[PDB]
Amino acid sequence: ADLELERAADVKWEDQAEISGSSPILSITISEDGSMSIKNEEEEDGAYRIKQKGILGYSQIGAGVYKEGTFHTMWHVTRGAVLMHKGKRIEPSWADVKKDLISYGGGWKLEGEWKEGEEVQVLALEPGKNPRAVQTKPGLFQTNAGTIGAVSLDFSPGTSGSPIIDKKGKVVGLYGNGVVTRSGAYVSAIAQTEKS
Repeated sequence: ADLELERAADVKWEDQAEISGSSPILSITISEDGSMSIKNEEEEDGAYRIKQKGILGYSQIGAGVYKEGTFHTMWHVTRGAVLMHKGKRIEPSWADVKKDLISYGGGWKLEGEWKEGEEVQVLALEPGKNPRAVQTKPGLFQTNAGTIGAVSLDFSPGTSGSPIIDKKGKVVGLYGNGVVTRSGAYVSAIAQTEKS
């Protein structure tokens, strides 16, 4: 399929979300003169949206993180497809379908490791919404897969792959799929594997 990357935000902790719970991530484009704010309301390191080309235009299907020569996203988002940035092809290099992970241009570079009790920020890239840092306390949960980290934030469908950041600005994982845990909690998994 026709899959495009659109850079949305820096991978950094947002102080305002600590104070407030939430904070928009506003980026300024310098233009050929005027400053303006990026407004996704309207339709290389960083967070990106993954858009499919429709007849009606581009629709966001997920999100991911560029770091250390490598794009990182969810298997179920791209399902192994080649991605496009500005006419360049980026081809998948590594996947773990059971972890729901896929990297492009290299092996897994993400190195954050969430510690139980500590707060994190989801740098959420909801379709048609500006980025928002959302500060949250994830939990340890039990699943038929085993033990997962997970957060009790339910974003809109195509936010999956948004990075989850500790206070050092490390990516502790990606905003994964909805699961009902042992216990009956409906939660989103922190999708992560080890740096290779």
